[PDB]
Amino acid sequence: GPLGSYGSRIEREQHHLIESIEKSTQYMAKRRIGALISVARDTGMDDYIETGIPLNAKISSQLLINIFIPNTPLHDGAVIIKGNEIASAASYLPLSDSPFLSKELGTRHRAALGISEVTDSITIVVSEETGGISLTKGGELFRDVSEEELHKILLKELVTVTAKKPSIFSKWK
Ligand SMILES: CC(=O)Nc1nc(C)c(-c2csc(N)n2)s1
Ligand SMILES: [Cl-]
Ligand SMILES: [Cl-]
Ligand SMILES: [Cl-]
Ligand SMILES: [Cl-]
Ligand SMILES: [Cl-]
Ligand SMILES: [Cl-]
Ligand SMILES: [Cl-]
Ligand SMILES: [Cl-]
Ligand SMILES: [Cl-]
Repeated sequence: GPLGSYGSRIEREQHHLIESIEKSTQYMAKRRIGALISVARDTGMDDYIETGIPLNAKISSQLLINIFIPNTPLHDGAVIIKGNEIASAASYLPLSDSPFLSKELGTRHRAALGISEVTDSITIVVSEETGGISLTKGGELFRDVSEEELHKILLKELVTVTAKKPSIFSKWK
């Protein structure tokens, strides 16, 4: 239909971002494909975006999956989502030095914890070892969250708009 011809709607974008993370991480977890997706919020991720390959791409579960396929140019690092775009892939993030992080967790988890210690980003990790999905926020790790738990956290942290009249002009950034 005609809606979408002239712009996009922030709450549609936010729910689509959540759905894209949920579907891609489920797809990857079932197949034991590791992944690392960091969603920028109020704290900028711009410097870490610059360390990766720029994509500036529309968000989809399909593109997120294709990025993380092992042994490919884009898989070795973080995807960073900024606004309504996959900004970069194969980005560096700071590694946490915390001795509280379990030694059985790998670089993706330590990078997710590291970025969470210095930004307000929300970061999602898929373990290649177990398929467990984890999330970091504010220096804390939520390990092996269920699909229901992941859904509730993503809604609370990434949706900032309630049920209201749709408009391409809402909450401009
Ligand atoms: C200082 C430093 O190394 N930072 C890193 N960030 C990320 C996102 C990394 C990563 C994920 S998966 C892989 N092979 N490497 S390493
Ligand atoms: Cl429109
Ligand atoms: Cl839209
Ligand atoms: Cl898909
Ligand atoms: Cl498809
Ligand atoms: Cl580092
Ligand atoms: Cl892993
Ligand atoms: Cl297994
Ligand atoms: Cl589950
Ligand atoms: Cl309008």
